[PDB]
Amino acid sequence: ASKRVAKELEDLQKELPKYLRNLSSEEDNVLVWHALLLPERPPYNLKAFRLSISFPREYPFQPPTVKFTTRIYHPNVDRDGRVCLPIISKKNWKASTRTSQVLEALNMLVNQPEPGQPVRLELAEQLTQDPELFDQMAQEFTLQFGVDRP
Amino acid sequence: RIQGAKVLLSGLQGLGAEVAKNLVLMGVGSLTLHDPHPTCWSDLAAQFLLSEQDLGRSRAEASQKLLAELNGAVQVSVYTGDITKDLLLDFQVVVLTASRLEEQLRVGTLCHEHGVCFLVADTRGLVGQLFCDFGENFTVQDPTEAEPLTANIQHISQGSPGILTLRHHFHTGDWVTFSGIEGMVELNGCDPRPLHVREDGTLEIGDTTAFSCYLRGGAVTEVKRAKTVSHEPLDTALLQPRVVAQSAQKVRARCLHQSFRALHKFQQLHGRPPKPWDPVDAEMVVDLAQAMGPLKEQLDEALVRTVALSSAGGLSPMAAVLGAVAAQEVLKAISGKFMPLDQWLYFDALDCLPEDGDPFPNPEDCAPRRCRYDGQTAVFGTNFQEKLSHQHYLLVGAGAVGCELLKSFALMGLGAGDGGGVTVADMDHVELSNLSRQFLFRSQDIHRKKAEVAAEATRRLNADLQVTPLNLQLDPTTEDIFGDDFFSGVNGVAAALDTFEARDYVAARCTHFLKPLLEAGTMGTRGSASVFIPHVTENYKAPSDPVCTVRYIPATTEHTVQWAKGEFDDLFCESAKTINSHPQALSSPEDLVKSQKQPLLQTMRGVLTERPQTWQDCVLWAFGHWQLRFHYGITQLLRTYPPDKVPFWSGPKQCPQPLKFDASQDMHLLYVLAAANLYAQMHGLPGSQDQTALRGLLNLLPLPDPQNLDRIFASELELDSPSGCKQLHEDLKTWSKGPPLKPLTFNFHVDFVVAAASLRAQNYGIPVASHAETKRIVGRIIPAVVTTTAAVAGLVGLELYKVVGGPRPRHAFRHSYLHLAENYFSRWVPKAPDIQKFHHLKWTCWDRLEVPAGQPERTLESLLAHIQELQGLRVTMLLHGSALLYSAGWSEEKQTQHLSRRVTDLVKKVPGQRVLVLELGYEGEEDDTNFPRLHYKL
Amino acid sequence: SILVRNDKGRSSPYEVQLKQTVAELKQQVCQKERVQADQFWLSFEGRPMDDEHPLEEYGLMKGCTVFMNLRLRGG
Ligand SMILES: Nc1ncnc2c1ncn2[C@@H]1O[C@H](COP(=O)(O)O)[C@@H](O)[C@H]1O
Repeated sequence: ASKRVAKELEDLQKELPKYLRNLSSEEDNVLVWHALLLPERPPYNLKAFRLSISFPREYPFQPPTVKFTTRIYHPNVDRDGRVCLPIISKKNWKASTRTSQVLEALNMLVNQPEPGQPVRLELAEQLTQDPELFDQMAQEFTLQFGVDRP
Repeated sequence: RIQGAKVLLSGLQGLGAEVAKNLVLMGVGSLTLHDPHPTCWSDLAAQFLLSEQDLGRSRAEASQKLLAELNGAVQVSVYTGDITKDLLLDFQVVVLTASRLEEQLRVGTLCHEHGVCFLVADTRGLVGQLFCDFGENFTVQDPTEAEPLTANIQHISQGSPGILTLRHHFHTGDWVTFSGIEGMVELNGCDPRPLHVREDGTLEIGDTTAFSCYLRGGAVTEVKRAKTVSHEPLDTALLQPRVVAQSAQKVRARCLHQSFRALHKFQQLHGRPPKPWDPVDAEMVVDLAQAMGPLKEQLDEALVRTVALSSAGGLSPMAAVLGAVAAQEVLKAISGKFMPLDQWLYFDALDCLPEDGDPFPNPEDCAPRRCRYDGQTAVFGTNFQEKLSHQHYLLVGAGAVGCELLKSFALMGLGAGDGGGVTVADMDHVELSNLSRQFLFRSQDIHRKKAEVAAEATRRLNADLQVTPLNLQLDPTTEDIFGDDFFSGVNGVAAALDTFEARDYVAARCTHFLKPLLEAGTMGTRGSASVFIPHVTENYKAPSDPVCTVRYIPATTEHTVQWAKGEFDDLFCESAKTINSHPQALSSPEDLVKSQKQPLLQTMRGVLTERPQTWQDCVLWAFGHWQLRFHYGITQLLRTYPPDKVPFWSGPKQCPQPLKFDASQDMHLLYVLAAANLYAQMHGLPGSQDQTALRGLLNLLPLPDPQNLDRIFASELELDSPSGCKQLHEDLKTWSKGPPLKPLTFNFHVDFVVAAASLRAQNYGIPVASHAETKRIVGRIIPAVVTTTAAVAGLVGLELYKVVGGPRPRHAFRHSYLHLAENYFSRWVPKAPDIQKFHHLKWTCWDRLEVPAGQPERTLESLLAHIQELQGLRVTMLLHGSALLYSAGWSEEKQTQHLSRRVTDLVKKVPGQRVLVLELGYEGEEDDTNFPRLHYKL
Repeated sequence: SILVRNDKGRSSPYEVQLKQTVAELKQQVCQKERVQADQFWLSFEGRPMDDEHPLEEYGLMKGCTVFMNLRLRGG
């Protein structure tokens, strides 16, 4: 399974999407990727977020796990960094899909939160009822702990 | 229910031993053995209960003790007299093995006349005959293996035949009952009603004009109706055999039936069985078979002759398979469950014989020699036994199938001689739940290693073979022991694993080492046995929920069970370790902010701020957490997502409702009891089971309202800020003293999760899991049956016969799938490995490329050039498992740096490794193409 | 139109063509019986059916029966 992951890492490193930077593996384990996601939403764009993509030994059939190393104040990201992306769900992950589509969906999730898919329900309630305070707290939290923009 | 049925068992050959073992292990409370015939050497090759010491002694009398030791709760007895009517009437099921045809007819006529269930089981070499006779009218109550499929109602329509809306499958004419119905309180436990199916997915339940309006909830479960089964007596079934088989195998089974009838005629006319592989006796059997005429189509005389020649033996795998089937039929008769065999079952295993062009064993080659294996050499010969004694086999998994395989190996004599042996590898210990599902364990074996106990028991079955126990599993972490030097002596692998992942790993290792892998698997009454032979058959192909939905909207029973299990894990196992690991979070909020552990600590602190002092004080915490989880949280969810949210609670999703506490109810009381007992056992406080005193305390000091918890419980918006962690540390300043909390690894373990699952299921309207279902889901215990275990082990042994028999064509080997609950048994020839084609390359799942490193190790460029000229394709990618040694997509400098290096300078040198498995990708490769691995040899 | 006997012992009708491959029938069984594809296989008259092959090569007559067989975890 590692060879497919290496091919995907190659086709991504040779042409990175604009919203990703510094994609690299551990050079003895291609099944784990490290990246610096570059958000574009007004609150999140002030900082860059470290990201880890873990590929299981059963990767072609089992979806990879996306996890934020840098803590992010988001409704759809758990407090340990787990991302509840629909494409990597066990329900509809299909072998024909690729990590490029996964990162496209992740970029759209970070740039367009959908509160109807809660992970941190209190953050979703804050977003829907007083979105101005959600924006204020999210900007404060991302500025407090965030990687410098490369 | 099975304890009330008494079983008579005549014939104590290896087949009778298998039947008796299965019946005793399952726990049929009473069994009587009958075999006055003295023990002979022809029985020691299949009878695990008997040894060479009891020669001359009756088989039943000597085997009674060994049967009793298997299950002390079973009354194993011996009857030394004749099988008369008076003896017969004392039993509900009577099994005949090793019985002559006249005796079979005499017993069967009486059994049919007097309502006694009658079974005949016999094995003649590689052929097995089973006959059932369960009476003119036998009621089968549960003709389905699985539990009835419960479902839940969304709406109910009254008046003319009512329309049912549901949140499952149904059939016209099915009878269903209703439970947990609100509004229609009279429908709870009512008599079953007929059902009809419409094209739009709704169901009709007939007249419901007088019933009230639907309120909420409601569950519907179909009732498995009973069926009548009629069986003809053996006196007539011999002339019209209703053998269960596919349309292709009806004629072959019919010819085996006629062959058995001819063998019985031979026994009547000559007074002895045919001499092993005697052409004269085989020809006489054939003449008798052709004299009977067609059954009420031409007879296969070659099949009859082969059966006659091979019939002179008794084989351990055949005994295991046929006795497993017969024991399952006995249990069907005793308990009324499942569908019995129609009339007959014939099992053909003649594939184990040598090929047509190969020399068949001589008449004097199979003559008895006063040895354990006289029942085996009577069909396979003596040189086959000598080659069997030289086999060194890795058995992976010492479980139930592994123990039955060990029994089979000891009876076969596999590893008896020099150079041969068995290695049994298992890490797990003998739990009490492992007893009574397998015969290899007793009380003195509890919590000792499975491999060691199995080795000792197999040595007791046969002292000849060297069974070596290794207490290590077989996974990537144990490569140092199960390396190349280990597999150099190993001739094959027998797999009785508990998981698909271990099967996948052992199959990969078997493919790597070119070792024949026999694989055995079970679930319920379903079993499979597969054989994967290198360069002949295919490889083993293994099969493959997030907190995102489980935390706020559980749609299924598995979701609620997982939520309850995680709640138990973080309330009783994880957060205690978090407290005990580092006291820094309990002394400095600055590090507490960084540690990110506030919510678990806050919910462990509970509604209380002080440490609980007594049981009557600690009991408040349980129902405080009950109010927090089941009332406050769902209130927050409802206020965040209103019922008319833009509605959101539509389709599969429905609006939930908060739970109101009531001590008089069973579920709330059980939840409080289990939670309080678990907390007390963690904290060191004394647990208690006084439900009356606990409910008195509950109704004496209840909380005034559940909304005030805002003053004690901080929101997720606030616990991540200093304002929350500061007051959390202020509250917890007293919790850092005293002994640490004891984690409770999953006593009230089951009760807590059962109560939580029931509450959640009634909250969200999903079906409520039973105690057994909850235990199965949360403990991952496998539904297993001893009969399927024995049958699958016998099939694996049958394939082992062909594996040891040297080179064989693909048509010789068989894969087998059996489902006893519905009389399904299929043996099919496995397909050849699929030819993968890529331009001029053709390869299968076994192929590889072997390249030497050389006395001076070649550079990576040398290897790539060699592979390019060998295959005709340029290597664009090269990895070692997961480390990328080379890729053509790289920049020039990195490519040249890696090409100049040696392979062993790019990968870690595993100690003792001689073969490196490297993964290759070539130019123009289609996606996911698995090219042959390079076995780079040092 | 054929019957597929699922794991739970219930025969469910399906509509399928002779030229239709076993893969489509398997996926229909997956969506109707809510079971993942890799965990079961199909058999006709005892003979297992491969996904790549079509129905014509396995002789599925009109109104015939096909059995699902689960891959077994172990024991
Ligand atoms: N990778 C493995 N290597 C060796 N033994 C195993 C492995 N996986 C499971 N087993 C054992 O195989 C047995 C199978 O369980 P059962 O067949 O239910 O008794 C259990 O005793 C497991 O501990």
